[PDB]
Amino acid sequence: IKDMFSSAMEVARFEGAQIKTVSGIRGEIKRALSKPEGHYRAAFEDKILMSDIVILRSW
Amino acid sequence: RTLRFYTSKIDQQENKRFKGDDDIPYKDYYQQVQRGKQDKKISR
Amino acid sequence: IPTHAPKYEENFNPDKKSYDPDRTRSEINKMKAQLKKERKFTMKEIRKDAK
Amino acid sequence: SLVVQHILRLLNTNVDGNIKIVYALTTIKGVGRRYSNLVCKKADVDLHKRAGELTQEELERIVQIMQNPTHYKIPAWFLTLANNVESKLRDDLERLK
Amino acid sequence: VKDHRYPGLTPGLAPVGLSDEEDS
Amino acid sequence: NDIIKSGLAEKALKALILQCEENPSLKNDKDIHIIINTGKKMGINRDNIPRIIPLTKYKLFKPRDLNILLITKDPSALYRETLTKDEHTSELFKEIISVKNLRRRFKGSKLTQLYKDFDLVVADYRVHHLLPEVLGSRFYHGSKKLPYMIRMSKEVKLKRQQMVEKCDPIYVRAQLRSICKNTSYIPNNDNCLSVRVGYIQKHSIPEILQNIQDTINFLTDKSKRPQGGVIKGGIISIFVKTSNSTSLPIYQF
Amino acid sequence: THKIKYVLLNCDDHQGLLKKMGRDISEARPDITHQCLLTLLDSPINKAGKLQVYIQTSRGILIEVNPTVRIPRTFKRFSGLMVQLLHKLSIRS
Amino acid sequence: AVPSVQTFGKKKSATAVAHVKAGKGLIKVNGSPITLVEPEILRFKVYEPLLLVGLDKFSNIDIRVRVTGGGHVSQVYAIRQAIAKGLVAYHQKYVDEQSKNELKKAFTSYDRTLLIADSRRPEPK
RNA sequence: UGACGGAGCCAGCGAGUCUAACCUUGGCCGAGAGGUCUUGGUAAAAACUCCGUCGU
Repeated sequence: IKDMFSSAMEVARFEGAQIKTVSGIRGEIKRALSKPEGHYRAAFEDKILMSDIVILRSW
Repeated sequence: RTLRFYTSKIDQQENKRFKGDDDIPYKDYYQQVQRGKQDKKISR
Repeated sequence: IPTHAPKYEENFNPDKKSYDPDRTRSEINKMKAQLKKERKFTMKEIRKDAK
Repeated sequence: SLVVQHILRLLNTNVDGNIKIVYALTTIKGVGRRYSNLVCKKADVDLHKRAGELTQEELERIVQIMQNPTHYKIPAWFLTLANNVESKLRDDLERLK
Repeated sequence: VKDHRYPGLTPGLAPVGLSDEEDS
Repeated sequence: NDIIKSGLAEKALKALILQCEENPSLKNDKDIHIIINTGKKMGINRDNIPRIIPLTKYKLFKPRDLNILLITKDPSALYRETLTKDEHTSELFKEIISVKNLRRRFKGSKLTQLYKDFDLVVADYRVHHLLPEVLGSRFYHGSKKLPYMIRMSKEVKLKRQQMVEKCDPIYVRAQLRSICKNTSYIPNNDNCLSVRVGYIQKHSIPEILQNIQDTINFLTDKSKRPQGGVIKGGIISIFVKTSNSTSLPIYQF
Repeated sequence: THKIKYVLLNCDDHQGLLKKMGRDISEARPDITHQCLLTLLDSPINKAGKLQVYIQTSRGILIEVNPTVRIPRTFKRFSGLMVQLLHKLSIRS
Repeated sequence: AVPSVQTFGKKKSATAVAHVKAGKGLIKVNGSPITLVEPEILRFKVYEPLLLVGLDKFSNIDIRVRVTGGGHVSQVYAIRQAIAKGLVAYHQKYVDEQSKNELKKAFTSYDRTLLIADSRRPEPK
């Protein structure tokens, strides 16, 4: 996933956080990618599409 | 060229490395149109 | 036989890093190493705090 | 009983006589194998010759080819921030504490 | 010049004239 | 010729050339393009096959000036051997490659390196449609280094018969000379169109203007179809610009 | 070698340190190896290119001495050379 | 119907199918003559059967081999196994069994892999 | 027990209407939203066998 975060430091704060798509597919922030900054790896309960949008709920 | 030149090289060859007990060495129209397009966009 | 002289640094210190001909090159290498340790240390700490 | 029949300096470069003309001229910076072949072809110097075998006029012609390529229609192609990042990292570390 | 296999040939073929053929 | 007579076109070119010397960002800009606002949609889908616009008065370039890449049909032995041996074409091409070898040796970053090294790319018309997958996106957006269709020999194809494979070195050289001296354009299904008309530091302003008139005459002349006469209904306006500079109007209806 | 800066151990310069190591200071003489190298390398046989020297350190390190080398004559400089060699694993011209 | 037999040779993932019928000594591998099999260095390997029993036996038969899978070496071994098995089977089916016994004896005496498959099955220890 | 080029040729896994760039220069249409075109830069089977060239 891209555009969620600006640097790999931000991703590290949110690793393990719950995320989901607009479709409702639930996932997790697994790890930050070294290249490029702000990208990260996630695992979802099912395969997602390129047209999907992932959202992290925070308060 | 001159024969003197060859004598110098010959003698230098005799004189021509550590030996004995030697130690190793020590150490404005364009600006107008840019404005014009900017003016058109802001006006719209 | 030809004779050559050994090349060595006096008062050699292995832990101390090699001398560099260029001060800027060493200095930037100095800062690049400093950045790496701090980034890895901060990244470790933020993960532990998050966990 | 009477029968009558090693290093050269070209373009400020020493070239071995033993080496063939084209691969001897390859040693010159900016001169490739294809470039040297083309230069020799323009110079009408037999490529099978060794660099030592070259006569003075042939060497002069080769030098003229090298120095005046466009004149002989040679093709053209043949011719602080880290500190700022450290400070930002330190600021992030301080904010973490 | 037309090639049925490649219709794109007939457009965008470099025109050739006498001056092009004659050696420089 | 009315555009050439107008002083506005002269004034725009003087300002454009002056800026490139003044502005550091435009230092690497060397080519001059004209943007034509055709009145109505051309209706031609972009086929990525360049069309040659003959510039009679002046020549933009010569083959010896540019790095030329030739992409040939497999096997490339017949074409590579014939072109290299012939005196006319012995030194015309920087590199001769086949499609299959081209796909194998150049991938990823190597394609980017291939883009920079070569100024002109030409390919056998039979393999032109394969190149977009091989050369990649970089070659095929912007129109700067699109491959040109060329024909190796004057033989023609007849249905139910097999084309004889031959390489005519003089014919290949003649086509390449035409491609380099003449400018080119690619049709698109919209008003805008870009054509290269001049090169900075090489063409004087009067020469660049003449190239524009030849470009406009050829594109508007219905008698030159299908290669020309594509701008039906006149031209609303014409601009001039470099790769990174802004558009300077030179004609407006 | 041993850090104080690293120095080649000697029987005279470093006695207390060897006692901490427990090694007997009688067998702490690198000067003998220096003296043999000077006479071996400066002998005419070496000048004729018919001699090569090896050194088996007590610890178990094997050193190959190129016949061309010119080791410093003063012992103090030689010690600086060995700490360079034992750590860098090679010496260049 | 023309008398014909079919046999298989296997080596790792390489599989060769040999069809042996009555004919005039026409031996092909993958639609090309056996002499063009590659690599050339191992060509005599695929000649092992023919030279062991002699070319006179092949003079009255045509052999067609189709090979798929594996690499060069395993394909060579598949070809030779298939050819040997095909010759033996054809001699069983349409020629006396005495000659078959001689063929089997020759192939087994030289190299048993020509007839029996060589597969290195794992064996835990 | 090299580099370059060419030529010959050999696998087995793997099939969700799903598979996938970024940053710019400008033309036109559009009340807006936006749409379309243009443009430069950045990123992104092999072994094996044979033949030819240089040469350690």
